Amino acid sequence: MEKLVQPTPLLLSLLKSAGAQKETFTMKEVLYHLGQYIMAKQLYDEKQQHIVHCSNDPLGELFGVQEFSVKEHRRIYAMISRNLVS
Ligand SMILES: CC1=N[C@@](C)(c2ccc(Cl)cc2)[C@@](C)(c2ccc(Cl)cc2)N1C(=O)N1CCN(CCCS(C)(=O)=O)CC1
Repeated sequence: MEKLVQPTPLLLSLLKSAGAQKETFTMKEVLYHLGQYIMAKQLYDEKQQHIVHCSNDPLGELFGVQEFSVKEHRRIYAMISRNLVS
């Protein structure tokens, strides 16, 4: 079986805000809902479509960054791991 992960309170609140309805997830599911949140809040750069702007959004505090690229997968996994129950 795939390992299920357990978001800490802030990340959990974001994921539910995007439509998640449980407390544990596969990493694929966490990433899906995070992607939905980003799309819904229109955080993508208009011209460089892989760039996500967080400086005006609570996601910035959650991840601890001002911008990131969706191509930086190791970085995104790291940002999520800091917000999982160990
Ligand atoms: C762009 C994109 N890549 C994904 C698959 C991704 C999977 C894993 C990892 Cl580590 C990183 C990225 C994902 C799911 C995502 C997931 C999490 C985050 Cl933080 C951002 C994006 N994603 C996504 O949600 N979207 C939103 C933007 N859409 C843009 C479509 C427009 S077009 C012209 O390209 O058809 C499609 C992809």
